[PDB]
Amino acid sequence: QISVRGLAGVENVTELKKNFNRHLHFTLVKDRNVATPRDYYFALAHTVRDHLVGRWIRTQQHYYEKDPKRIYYLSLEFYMGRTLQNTMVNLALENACDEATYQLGLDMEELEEIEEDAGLGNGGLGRLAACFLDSMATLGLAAYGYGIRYEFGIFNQKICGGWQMEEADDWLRYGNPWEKARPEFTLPVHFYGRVEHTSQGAKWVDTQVVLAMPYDTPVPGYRNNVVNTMRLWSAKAPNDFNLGYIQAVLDRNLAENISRVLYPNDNFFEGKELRLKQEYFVVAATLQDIIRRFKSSTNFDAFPDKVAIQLNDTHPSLAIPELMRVLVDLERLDWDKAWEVTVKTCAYTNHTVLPEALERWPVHLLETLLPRHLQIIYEINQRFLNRVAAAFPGDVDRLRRMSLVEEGAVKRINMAHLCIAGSHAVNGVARIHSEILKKTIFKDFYELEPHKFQNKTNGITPRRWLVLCNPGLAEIIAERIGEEYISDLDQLRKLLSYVDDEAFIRDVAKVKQENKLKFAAYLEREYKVHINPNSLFDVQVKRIHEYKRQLLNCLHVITLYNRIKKEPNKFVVPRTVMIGGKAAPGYHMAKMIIKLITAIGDVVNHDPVVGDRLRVIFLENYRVSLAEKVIPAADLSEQISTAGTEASGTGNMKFMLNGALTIGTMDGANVEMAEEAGEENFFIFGMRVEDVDRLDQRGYNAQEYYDRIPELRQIIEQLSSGFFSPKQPDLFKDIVNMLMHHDRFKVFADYEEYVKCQERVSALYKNPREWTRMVIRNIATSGKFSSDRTIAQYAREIWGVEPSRQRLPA
Amino acid sequence: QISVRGLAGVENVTELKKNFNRHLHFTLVKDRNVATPRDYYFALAHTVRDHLVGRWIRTQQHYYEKDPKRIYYLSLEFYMGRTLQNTMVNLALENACDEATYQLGLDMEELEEIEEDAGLGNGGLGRLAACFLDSMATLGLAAYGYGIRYEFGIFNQKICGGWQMEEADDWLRYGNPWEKARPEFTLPVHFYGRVEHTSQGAKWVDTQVVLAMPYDTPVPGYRNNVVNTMRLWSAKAPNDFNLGYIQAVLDRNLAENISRVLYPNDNFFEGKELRLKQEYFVVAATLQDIIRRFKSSTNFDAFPDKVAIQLNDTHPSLAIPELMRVLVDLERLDWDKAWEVTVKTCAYTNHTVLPEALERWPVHLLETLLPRHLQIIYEINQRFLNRVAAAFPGDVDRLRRMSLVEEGAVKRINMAHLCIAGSHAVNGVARIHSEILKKTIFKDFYELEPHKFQNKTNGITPRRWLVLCNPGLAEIIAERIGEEYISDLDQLRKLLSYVDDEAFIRDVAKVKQENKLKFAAYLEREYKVHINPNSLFDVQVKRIHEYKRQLLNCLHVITLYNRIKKEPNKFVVPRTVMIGGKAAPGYHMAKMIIKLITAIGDVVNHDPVVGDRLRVIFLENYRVSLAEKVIPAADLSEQISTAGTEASGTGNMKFMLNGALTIGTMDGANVEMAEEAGEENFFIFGMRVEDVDRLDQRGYNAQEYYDRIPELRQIIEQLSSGFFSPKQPDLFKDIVNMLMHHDRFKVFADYEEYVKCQERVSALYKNPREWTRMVIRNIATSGKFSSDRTIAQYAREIWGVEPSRQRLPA
Ligand SMILES: O=c1[nH]cnc2c1ncn2[C@@H]1O[C@@H](COP(=O)(O)O)[C@@H](O)[C@H]1O
Ligand SMILES: O=c1[nH]cnc2c1ncn2[C@@H]1O[C@@H](COP(=O)(O)O)[C@@H](O)[C@H]1O
Ligand SMILES: N[C@@H]1[C@@H](O)[C@H](O)[C@@H](CO)O[C@H]1c1nc(-c2ccccc2)c[nH]1
Ligand SMILES: N[C@@H]1[C@@H](O)[C@H](O)[C@@H](CO)O[C@H]1c1nc(-c2ccccc2)c[nH]1
Ligand SMILES: *Cc1c(COP(=O)(O)O)cnc(C)c1O
Ligand SMILES: *Cc1c(COP(=O)(O)O)cnc(C)c1O
Repeated sequence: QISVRGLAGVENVTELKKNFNRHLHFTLVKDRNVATPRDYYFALAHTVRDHLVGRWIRTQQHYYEKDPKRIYYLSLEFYMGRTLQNTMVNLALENACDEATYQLGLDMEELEEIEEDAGLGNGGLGRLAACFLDSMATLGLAAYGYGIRYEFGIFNQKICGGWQMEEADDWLRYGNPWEKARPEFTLPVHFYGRVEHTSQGAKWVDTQVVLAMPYDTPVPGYRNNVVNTMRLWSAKAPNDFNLGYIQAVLDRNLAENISRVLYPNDNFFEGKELRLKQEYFVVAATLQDIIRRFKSSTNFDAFPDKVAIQLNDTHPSLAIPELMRVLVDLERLDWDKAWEVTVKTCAYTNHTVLPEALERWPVHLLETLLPRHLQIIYEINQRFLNRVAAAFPGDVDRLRRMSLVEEGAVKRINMAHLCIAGSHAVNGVARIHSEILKKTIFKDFYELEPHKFQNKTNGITPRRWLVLCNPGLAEIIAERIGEEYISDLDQLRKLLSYVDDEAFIRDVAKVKQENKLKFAAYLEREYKVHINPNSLFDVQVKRIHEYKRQLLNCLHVITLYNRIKKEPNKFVVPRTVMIGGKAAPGYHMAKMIIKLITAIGDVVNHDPVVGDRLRVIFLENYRVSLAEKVIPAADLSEQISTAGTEASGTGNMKFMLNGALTIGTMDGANVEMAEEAGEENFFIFGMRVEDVDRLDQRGYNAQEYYDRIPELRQIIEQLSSGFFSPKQPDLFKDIVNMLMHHDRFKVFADYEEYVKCQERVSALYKNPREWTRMVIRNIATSGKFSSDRTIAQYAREIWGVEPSRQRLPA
Repeated sequence: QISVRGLAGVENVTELKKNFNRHLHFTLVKDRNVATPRDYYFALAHTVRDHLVGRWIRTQQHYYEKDPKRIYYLSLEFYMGRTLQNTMVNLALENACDEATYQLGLDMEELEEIEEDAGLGNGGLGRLAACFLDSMATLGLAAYGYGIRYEFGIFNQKICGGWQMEEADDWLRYGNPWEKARPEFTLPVHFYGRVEHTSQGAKWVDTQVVLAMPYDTPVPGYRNNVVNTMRLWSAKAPNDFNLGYIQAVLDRNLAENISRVLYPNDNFFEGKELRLKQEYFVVAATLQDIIRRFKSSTNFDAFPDKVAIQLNDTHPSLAIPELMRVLVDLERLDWDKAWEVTVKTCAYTNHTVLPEALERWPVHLLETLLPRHLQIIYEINQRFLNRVAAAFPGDVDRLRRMSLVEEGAVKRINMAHLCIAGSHAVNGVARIHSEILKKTIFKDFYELEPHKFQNKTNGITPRRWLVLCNPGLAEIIAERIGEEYISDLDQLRKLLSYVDDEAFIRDVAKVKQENKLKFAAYLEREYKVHINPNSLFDVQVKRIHEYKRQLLNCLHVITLYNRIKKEPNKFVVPRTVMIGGKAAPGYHMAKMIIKLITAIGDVVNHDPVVGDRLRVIFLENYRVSLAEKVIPAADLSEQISTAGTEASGTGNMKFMLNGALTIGTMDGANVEMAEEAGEENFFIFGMRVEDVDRLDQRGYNAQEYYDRIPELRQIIEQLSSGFFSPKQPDLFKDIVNMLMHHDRFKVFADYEEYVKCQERVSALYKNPREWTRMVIRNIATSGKFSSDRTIAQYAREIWGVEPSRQRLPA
């Protein structure tokens, strides 16, 4: 149908058809008379998977032969989403598969909807890991993603009576055709035990053993025949575990629980023993695999020339002391040599400055679970502080601040300090964030070792986030500038030559309109909700958090409602306000925010005076597959975190690529997006980081805003008095109390500027030609936010390897 | 190579080779440079599986179209063993696969050794279920085996310091290529709750739900293109189960434990709640499947014309009240109509008379777990006893004896009484056993309803237990009488015409010798033990039990040792005495018997005066795959249970088919084997059932035998004084005390006759020509013991269906 989906040649189509029928019969053991759509989805998935296999085998062979430097990306989260469409796009099979299925009487788009998301992450951090794998394969890097194969990924969200309920995400129920179990490469991981000091060094003895069994998933690059590996570990008890008899067998679950469930917290640290087990499990299995592969290619001096380990936040920080353990206790290197190797091998990416998200493990947990690692951490700390003392003599407070060990009621290990000490590179994830790291929380470390500190601004893959989710936009772009932009997104700048072209303006607006109609129908079909597709689609999708300020959006929505009720016969630009996202199950305030959003909807959506001028919809079960549907449909992207709190953001970049304008604060990557597009093409409002600091110095008093802004006072009185909860008048008192007395994120302080900025948005939306011209200016300057750019920078500036766009032979 | 293994045609061989390479590449994702023997085994298994699929689909289609009466064989155990070779034999692919693999540079016999046994049974009962499935498919019956897919089958046995240690049987670790998950046919099963009585009958409410997910395994018939289904249920928690968050997800194990592990007791009842859950789980899921299939083919009068349910012992006895529950509570049939349907549908096979093996569930367990089923059981009981009272007026003791409810400290339900009441047919498993049922434990029931009581003597499949395990014997038979005997084992009678044929005598002896050499080499390779292959191979393999009298064998072995030590320079026929079998983990005396056997070996095998004249070997990890190796190698089969205790036995029949002579008591099927072969061709000894009864009436006094038999006294003094345990002189005191004071199985009472009979065995072994002629007489008369015969009798006399040897089209 469309050019960017590839060729549908007669021989290709014939072969796909016969292999589809082969898999239905032999693999699924069904005849066509009782096959369901799910059976047809599996038969297609197996057919497409067969095309990956030859390339996967050849790619891994090529790495064994050439022996390039290997990149190991360690993460507790890989938020992959669905695989079928992405695989077809990357192998140029989409049009052929569409045709093959069409000729068999099937609708491929319907089959695609049957696939479960692989939901092995919480949000941005996990999704970044997934985008990075796609870019590393596309850039020809010998890269491996290592993680945990959780049996249960991020929970499915149901809304009941306006409240979030959680259900287990049993994503493997029907099988996962993309993975290959490799039980032959199972490795042991040790826990508990004690340390014995012999004459030939330390020995970690009397341990409990859990086995780590790997499952491998192919990661195809874009049209280059490179297929890399994501290796995910699953926990298995040994066969003599606990070995009355029946109970001993049932108690194997105690070991296997390590890989059972993803911790469902976004940007928050929960210091539970099971989480610590997960972190060590992934590190210990991965490092054995790395060392095996290195030995099969005695002399560890070359280790950093052949291996890079990238730590995705501090979650895999135990890699540092584990590498030291292996090199010192098992390989018998002297400490100084081992430390040199470790530092040159490891690099640390920080993704947050919120204090509640920083990992600080109690010493007593590490002492019991990982006694040798604790000894190694203490030794690292002593040697590190000896360097600090020599550089800054007499500065005793600096020694306390920089210590890996935090004093207090409970002594804790600061994992970020460990990562900085043991890594040759430390980066933040947007320019403003990397500057904040150097000026505030890691200032001391920067003064000691300025050379370590870098920036690598985040990005998103344009394969999933343009070609896959918005083929109509990809096509109209390709008609003008060709297809090369898909792996070289900077070529979108060429679109600035079309900003005055009437045909292009029309086509851009037409694609948005089609995406809106398609999303409005999806809503009606799957959720029985009716929306006006001529309205401005105002969208805030992201995890529910105080710092992300869904509450500020709520205040604007109520302001609009109150303005309509005051002057009902005045024209206002119609809006559909859509908010979606999961709350962590234990995060009470986030759960209350969801309830407020649905409660506002219950009033606004049923007021006959409002009509179709304002609708408030809570989008249930926000996840990667839903992002792919809603983001192409959005007109306005809400990126409204308090300045200094969102390290980068990546949803922001997805919306920019897909033809939404952005209303946002100067936070995270929003700063760089505005710089690329021009501030005149962005709806910037609110306090900058410097203004937040000035307010904190004099003291934030929310009462002052309440006293001075009548529209704000009215909303608080409505919340307090039960206007949005007539049967439970005090339902929102915790929200009111927080806003008035304990608001760390200064919602009221940005309210006036936010409302005024929203009025400018509405004014521009009234002039569709100028709205669309501004959109073109945003899409055209979005090239910097390709994860291909991000990964090329990591490769050159951190890993010491050169990217390549050259194809392997087919 | 040999004719009974089929044709190796050029086109077949070419196609197997290309499909093998296809599976290695696409299914296993390996290239030949790193493939292991395990990868090659899987590639062959997938290649062979592909040939089953078309036949499986066609067979199940044919049943949907023709709508024959369906046979449902319900069992807690299916002891399947390995599948690869059996599938090749039944599809006539063995020679083609041998050739195809040979041309690829691989040895198929080595690949076959990699496959795990499917060990989902304890011994005879589970293995009978497996033989029956093979015979039902071979006889063209629309039959389904229904059971539980245990994650852990019968434990792997290790011997350490002469003691049994247990290890989990992680049989699914590398995957199971034979099964197909069918998550789309998942069904709910209810537990706990309470009963509400409305105006429209009873309702079982407030239950906990566990999901039953089926896995289907193909069951090929012998060369007839019929492939039936074994459907095994696996337990899954619903997604809202327990739905802080993390703990709720981890607690899904409480539901999923139902299918985790096989209870490892043979011929013994352990009344644990988990076992009861297992029994209901299999019944409840199975019955829904049965009813679904019946409705898709309102009027339950035709139910018994379309459905037969065979209960494999009382383990699935809850089928009776579950069927009543469904028909009365859900379909709203009146009680009397429902009961008529139930009785005509169900039939019960009893497999034991040992009191400790009979299921008697405490009422309090059923009251909590299955409250509606308990109410239905009480109603069945009241109506049943009303019939008894009308037939035998005033016989109040008979009412107490026949009640389904047993009075006492703890009230219990007698499940055997429930099965008799609710079944149209009740059978035992050998003639002597079925007579014992009518004369002793079910005498009262027989007097009320004599028409219900039948015999169906057990059998074994000649596919696995001759063709597969002893191809050399199968071939020399086939050279004389053709191949038809493999599905019509009565044709072996034709071999009586060859009993004086010198060439046949030579060939029979040569095959045995080859099997002995092959087994003697296996022992050396896998277990570092050396045996004399010219010795008489004296074999007792079966689960370790007091009633099976491994101890009587032990007394004979010590007698032989003592006779050698007394007269070392006298000739004795050399023997290798092999004993193997698993002990239930909680069965202390069985564990002590294993220790005694290894302790005897430690003395006998290292005494230089004995030399190679006597060796005692404990065969570790006895299981179906080991039976296939040792049984073809045996000269003497030990079948020495106390008369009246072994319901049938089936190992006995395996040995007869494979050219061993039998030393045995007149117990179980030994009686019928002796009758078929002639008593002159069998080594019969010991008390008959009648002699056991006479001894019980006057009182068994073991001291009398000790006082009268000096050789026996010497052995007991050796045991007591630490001759076989010098470092722990009192190690065997429990064994001595049991033999002298509390022996229910009268070991001493059969000792003298056993030893004398063993002397006759040795005398015959000295004359190889006459030994071999007696062997031919046994093999020739073994035809009655085909499970094809057994199944034809069930089909005609119980199920009301006609067997068929006609082939479906290929
Ligand atoms: O010893 C070897 N001989 C031949 N090829 C090897 C060997 N070791 C690794 N390879 C190749 O590279 C491997 C990739 O797996 P890895 O061990 O995870 O790196 C295999 O799939 C082979 O293609
Ligand atoms: O509604 C139907 N239409 C066509 N074929 C059916 C239908 N129901 C069952 N079958 C056939 O018989 C089935 C065997 O599965 P069953 O439901 O377990 O008996 C399928 O595999 C079909 O081949
Ligand atoms: N909030 C940032 C977000 O601004 C950023 O775009 C994303 C990727 O760098 O990482 C997110 C992030 N997620 C975590 C996180 C996730 C799970 C557990 C603990 C921390 C820390 N940081
Ligand atoms: N001992 C008989 C044996 O004589 C008989 O050959 C076999 C098959 O009928 O069934 C065995 C049997 N096994 C059980 C059993 C198995 C597991 C749990 C409880 C009872 C009962 N009966
Ligand atoms: C991109 C993405 C995120 C991150 O969005 P932010 O607005 O940067 O927090 C979270 N969840 C999903 C499902 C995503 O695709
Ligand atoms: C046949 C068989 C049995 C039953 O043997 P009996 O001597 O009848 O108790 C037990 N276990 C295995 C592995 C078998 O093949």
